[PDB]
Amino acid sequence: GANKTVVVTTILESPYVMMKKNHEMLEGNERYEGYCVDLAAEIAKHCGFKYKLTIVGDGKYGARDADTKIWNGMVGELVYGKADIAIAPLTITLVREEVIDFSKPFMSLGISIMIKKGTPIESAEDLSKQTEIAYGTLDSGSTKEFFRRSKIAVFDKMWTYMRSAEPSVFVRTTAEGVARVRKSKGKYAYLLESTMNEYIEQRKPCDTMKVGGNLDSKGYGIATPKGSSLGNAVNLAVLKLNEQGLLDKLKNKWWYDKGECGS
Amino acid sequence: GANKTVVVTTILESPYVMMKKNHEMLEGNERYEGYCVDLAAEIAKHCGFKYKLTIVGDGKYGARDADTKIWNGMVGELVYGKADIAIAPLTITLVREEVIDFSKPFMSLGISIMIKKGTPIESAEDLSKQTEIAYGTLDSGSTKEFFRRSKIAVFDKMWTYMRSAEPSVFVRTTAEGVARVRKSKGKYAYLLESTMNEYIEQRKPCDTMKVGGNLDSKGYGIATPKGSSLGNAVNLAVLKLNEQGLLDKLKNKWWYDKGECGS
Ligand SMILES: N[C@@H](Cn1c2c(c(=O)[nH]c1=O)CNC2)C(=O)O
Ligand SMILES: N[C@@H](Cn1c2c(c(=O)[nH]c1=O)CNC2)C(=O)O
Ligand SMILES: [Cl-]
Ligand SMILES: [Cl-]
Ligand SMILES: [Cl-]
Ligand SMILES: [Cl-]
Ligand SMILES: [N+]
Ligand SMILES: [N+]
Repeated sequence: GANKTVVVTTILESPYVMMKKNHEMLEGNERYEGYCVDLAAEIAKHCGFKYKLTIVGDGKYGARDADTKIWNGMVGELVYGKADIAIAPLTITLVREEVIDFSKPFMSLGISIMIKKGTPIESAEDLSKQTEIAYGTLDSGSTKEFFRRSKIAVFDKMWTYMRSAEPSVFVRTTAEGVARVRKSKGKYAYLLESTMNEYIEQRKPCDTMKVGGNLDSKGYGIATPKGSSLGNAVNLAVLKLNEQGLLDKLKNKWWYDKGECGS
Repeated sequence: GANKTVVVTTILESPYVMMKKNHEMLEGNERYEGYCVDLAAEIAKHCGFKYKLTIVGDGKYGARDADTKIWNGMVGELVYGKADIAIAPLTITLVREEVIDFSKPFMSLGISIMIKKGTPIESAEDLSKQTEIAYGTLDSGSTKEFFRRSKIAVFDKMWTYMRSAEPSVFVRTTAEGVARVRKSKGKYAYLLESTMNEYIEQRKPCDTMKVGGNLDSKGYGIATPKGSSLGNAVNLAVLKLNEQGLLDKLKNKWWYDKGECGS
């Protein structure tokens, strides 16, 4: 059949996808800006397709309910055919790779610790040994799942702590986790992907810091339904953009070129 | 048909694959040790196959001759059906991904600079602006090809320098590049994968250093012939080993646990 416009699913998460300040004046894909907006355009240019950016209906990345076996989030949109491709800060994981296809990584990352400046914490082990400084994750997604599933002693101890800590240590959004770090006078540390930690460290009021080594070594990938023809071309496009240096330029653009916390 | 023993191709490169000191007493896969030997065993355990380790006949990673269109190295062994899987420090690249399949990365790496301690160089830009300190790469493989193909101004200038520098700045093996750094009194710097640089920095006589940021962000992958059934299972195995923390333990084992240059 004839070519059809490709339906892209993504999520509003700065600096990946944001509504432009003047979005009300605009229409279609032009309403949005960010790293993943630019990445989508570069992939589409290389692969020769037209596309429509859509925002995932349920605000989730992708997990399977143990009872109903239903997949939610952007992964679910692909599984059920509601989108053709997901272009987002979506972690490549085994359980997702069993049900959708991922490109090779377009970013590298790992779980990391965000502190308010001056907090006396340098590592996950430091957090795990104490309770005065509370710590947690998003309430959905791969960071939470890392702790829930870990059999590594330190991380399993951290999960047991997080499940039982009061008040709740989980947050609904990145913005909520960052604000909680900023408002808690050093008594909350936030476990989040290193990419996001690095971005926030260069945002005013310049009161957060990434500390410690990353806890793991993962990647974000572009996702397509299993067996999708688009998958081969998109994978090769990611590799080409990486090899040309364009992914490095794009991260610099959205993370550092307009950093707010000095040179 | 019945299951058959899987033919693995690999390459002798420390610390990935080495003949054991007592190899003459041993036979079969037990003759070898290293990171990729252990990785092969872990993948085979998870996927449930028996295998034979073989050493790539031509000593190469994988490139295509522009005239004959023939693929050499471990990639070629897969393309031509002489091996079933390659388990080695083999970089995921676009041109290889067009002809073979790669798992998701089992290691992350980028091109990096090795100096003799005390050499007044901190970056690729520093190298590119001068000629007193000579610099080069392996004479085959992805590091050389990065420079040959780069359209980035600094790296293209470095390639033009390397092609014309005298005496030749290229080396045949990692051991030769390391020895050249060690023997050249600061007048040779070696461009090599960060993984190898990190390994050598913890080897006696403890006279080399990794300097500067990495020039790129890549991965090593396990390779199979295009469309091979083994590919899906091996990809999921890599993801599982990563998610269990086993790849991190394996790098620590072969890089740092017996490092020779202190704690
Ligand atoms: N990439 C994850 C989702 N996610 C994200 C952040 C995080 O700190 N933790 C997390 O889990 C920050 N941006 C996305 C997934 O794919 O579930
Ligand atoms: N991974 C490369 C081969 N290679 C290697 C090293 C290097 O410094 N440069 C390079 O090119 C060190 N160990 C392998 C490929 O796949 O061609
Ligand atoms: Cl259409
Ligand atoms: Cl927004
Ligand atoms: Cl057999
Ligand atoms: Cl050896
Ligand atoms: N997949
Ligand atoms: N491939």
